[PDB]
Amino acid sequence: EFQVLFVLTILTLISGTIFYSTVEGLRPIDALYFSVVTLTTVGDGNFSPQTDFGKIFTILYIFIGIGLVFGFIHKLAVNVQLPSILSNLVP
Amino acid sequence: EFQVLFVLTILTLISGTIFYSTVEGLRPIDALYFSVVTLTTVGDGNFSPQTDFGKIFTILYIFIGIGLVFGFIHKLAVNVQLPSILSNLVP
Amino acid sequence: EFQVLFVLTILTLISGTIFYSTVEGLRPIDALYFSVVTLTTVGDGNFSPQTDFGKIFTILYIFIGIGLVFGFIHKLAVNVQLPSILSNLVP
Amino acid sequence: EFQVLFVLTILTLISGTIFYSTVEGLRPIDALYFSVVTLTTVGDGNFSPQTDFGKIFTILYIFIGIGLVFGFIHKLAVNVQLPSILSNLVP
Ligand SMILES: [Cs+]
Ligand code: NA
Ligand code: NA
Repeated sequence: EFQVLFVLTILTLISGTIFYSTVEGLRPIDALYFSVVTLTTVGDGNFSPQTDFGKIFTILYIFIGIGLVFGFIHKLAVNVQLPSILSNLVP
Repeated sequence: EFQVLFVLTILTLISGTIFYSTVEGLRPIDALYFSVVTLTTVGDGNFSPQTDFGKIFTILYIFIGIGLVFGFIHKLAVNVQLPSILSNLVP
Repeated sequence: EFQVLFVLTILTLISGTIFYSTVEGLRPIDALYFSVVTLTTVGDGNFSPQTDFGKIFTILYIFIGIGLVFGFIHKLAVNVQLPSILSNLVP
Repeated sequence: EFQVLFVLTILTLISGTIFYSTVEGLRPIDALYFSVVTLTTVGDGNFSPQTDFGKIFTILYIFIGIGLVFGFIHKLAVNVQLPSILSNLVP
């Protein structure tokens, strides 16, 4: 579960990284950064896609990727750190 | 369900597209982009409504549209891609 | 319920409107706009508090107001438009 | 519970404050502000990490911290202000 969501999240971010570095000309790390802050809804106050292709892709990317990214964040917190921390809480 | 949420989301985005292209003077694609990033809470780091009418509309738009947009994203992920991916997971 | 959340949301936004117009010097409508996009997490790509008092207030404001604002958005969609739309869906 | 989430949220914000003031050179209050708006997804329309180290840290920081911060906001609203307000509601 967490493993599949992990993999699925990675592929989604790879796709965004490739798209923005190619169509929007960002350095790969910047493309990955943009993909991450966009899908987590944090957003970026400096960059917004400048091409129409980039704007359309971003719209579709958000709708398809937000669900997956938060499910991963959900399981990551509830199934990977909840107990880990909740562990020591046990005297 | 997913079909109705799909339609309802489309109409909401059409309304935003028309509003921002008219009152804020954005190109239609930019108006649609702004509507999408606003309702998904991603936001835009470049554009903010410049007119008071645009600011008031945006406030109301957010309150009325956030719920619908996320419900759609919710069902879209839980009822359209959960199984699709979860399908192959079956050996 | 929806009425109390409505009132509670209004008071929270009034407080933000007064704070930002006074300490950050925004026009009241801009102060209200900032308060709304901050508590809904949409954010603004143009304005960020410039004073330390404004930064500290914003931090506390977010933590205390996000919960209330989304609960309101939650009930507003689930208890005010779900049926309204779901109504006609009935042949 | 609320006490542990409170503590856990504080440590996460302290880590971000130290990181951004050091690597990105922000004043401590600005580093704390950035950490808060990033983890709550509000975002900042002015600042984005300028170094690759800052971009990578921010990506990891978001994934690990969003879950905790919202759980805290969740319990804070549902277990600390729900009754407090809901209290007087009792005639
Ligand atoms: Cs945002
Ligand atoms: Na958000
Ligand atoms: Na934002």
